[PDB]
Amino acid sequence: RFWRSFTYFEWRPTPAIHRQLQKIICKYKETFMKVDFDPLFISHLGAPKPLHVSLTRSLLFETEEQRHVFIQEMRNGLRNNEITPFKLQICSYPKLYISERANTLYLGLPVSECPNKAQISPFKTIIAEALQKSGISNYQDLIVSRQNLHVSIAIASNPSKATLKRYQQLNETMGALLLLNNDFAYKLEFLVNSIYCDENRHSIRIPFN
Repeated sequence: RFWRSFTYFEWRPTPAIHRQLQKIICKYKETFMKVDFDPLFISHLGAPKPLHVSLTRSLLFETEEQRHVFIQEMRNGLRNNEITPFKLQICSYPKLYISERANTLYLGLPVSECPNKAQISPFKTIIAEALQKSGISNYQDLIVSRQNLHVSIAIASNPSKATLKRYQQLNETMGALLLLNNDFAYKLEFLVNSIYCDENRHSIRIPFN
């Protein structure tokens, strides 16, 4: 019906990292079980698939012109804030995140707040400003909070209304157990050279500098 977008960083994990993400997923599910998860970085034919960090929810633009202004203002905001490439640090301990339409659960890795703070802080006002300029003035609910930034690495197969209802309480229970049970000793990070704004047709890559 409309002209949608959403904004993200992309990660193309190497086979070395695939192996680590697979271990994380297996050990989480071991700890959980005493629901199944499919990896998001492997396709159904067994090929690599990119991961991402979502910086916004879905952005509904009623006109193609408004979405265009958004994308221009993203680029302008990046140029004026002098954004250059940086590495983004990713936590090795996962938790559950609810999908945007709330019927799916993902196993995700937090984008850790403290070591990325200086790198990530500018994007909030850059996005907020591009959103307001393009007609979305109620932007607060659309920009992902720093504490919710994450990379989904698996999708829960076949959840349950009850399990979906109580995912946050499951997170409390599992978070405690993961610290007692599991020892995820991986140094996860990736280079961010650009930011993407999706469109149905194709994803617009906006280079930094």
